[PDB]
Amino acid sequence: AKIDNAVLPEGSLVLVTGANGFVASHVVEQLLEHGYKVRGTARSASKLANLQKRWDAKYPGRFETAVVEDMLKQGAYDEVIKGAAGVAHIASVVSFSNKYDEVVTPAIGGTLNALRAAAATPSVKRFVLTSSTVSALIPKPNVEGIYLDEKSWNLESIDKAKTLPESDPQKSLWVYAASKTEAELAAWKFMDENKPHFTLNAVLPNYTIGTIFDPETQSGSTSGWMMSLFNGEVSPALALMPPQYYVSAVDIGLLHLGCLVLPQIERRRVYGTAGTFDWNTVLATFRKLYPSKTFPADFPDQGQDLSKFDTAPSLEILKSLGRPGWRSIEESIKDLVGSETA
Repeated sequence: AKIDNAVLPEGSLVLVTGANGFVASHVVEQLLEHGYKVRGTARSASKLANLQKRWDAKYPGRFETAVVEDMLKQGAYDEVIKGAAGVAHIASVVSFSNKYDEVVTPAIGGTLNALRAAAATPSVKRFVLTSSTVSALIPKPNVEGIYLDEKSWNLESIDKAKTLPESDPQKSLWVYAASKTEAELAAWKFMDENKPHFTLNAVLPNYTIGTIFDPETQSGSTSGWMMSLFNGEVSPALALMPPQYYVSAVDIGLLHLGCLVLPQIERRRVYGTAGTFDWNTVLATFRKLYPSKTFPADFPDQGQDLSKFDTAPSLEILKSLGRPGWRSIEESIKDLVGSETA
């Protein structure tokens, strides 16, 4: 069909863990759009009601809500993974509670739990793990000589996370970074040690910008934070986020799709890094999209991201799916906040 030589047959069922999440909902949307059936998990059926409603109207009988309230529980995926040909693990831990052992352990645990379920389920042929650019690094404004490729690991986050004082403005970020880094490493180690019968790929998005399908419960996401600024809310938590790379929610969905069905994509770490930005380029875009609206004035210069990412597999995927190149930051932000029109 739309995708020639897709490793997963048309109409195949794909299990998407944590389908009510912001990023996950776009992965789900792209899969459904491409004719694949999806069974999305959430800690409760109610957390997926609004999205279920949306998908029932748009893709009649293609999406199914599945409940998994304890992603760490042994055998938690025994029933939901049944009949799945593909798996996109996007479910995340439940906290910003600093204790390294309390944040990192569950992260690794949830990842391996889903990986073992897939290894035990013969129907599963492809597995895509939603990681993050923090598994490679924490952004470093104005620093030259940074090039991230598939062999780049945020090794410094491990120590930084367990040594930095709680007074450090970024300790919370470092703990999160360590959790993502350790989890992805554990995922690749499991592939290397158990040699399961499925292909693994990982998508590493940076700052995802796009339409918030369900604002009711998705306002804490990256786009949720951006929408907050659009509404005039300025907070230290926001300014604490440095200049880095954005990526369209649409492209992130496409990248996951590619990792799930493209034959030429195997054992890759796919960077979701379209271009750089800072809060001032974001405000500039807001002003252009809504010329009559009042917005906060520019933030003090926060520097710029001078790093570069090896997006080879990413671009390969986008081209193969017929959506070459990254969607621009202006169109991405327009997806999120719309524009002054009538």
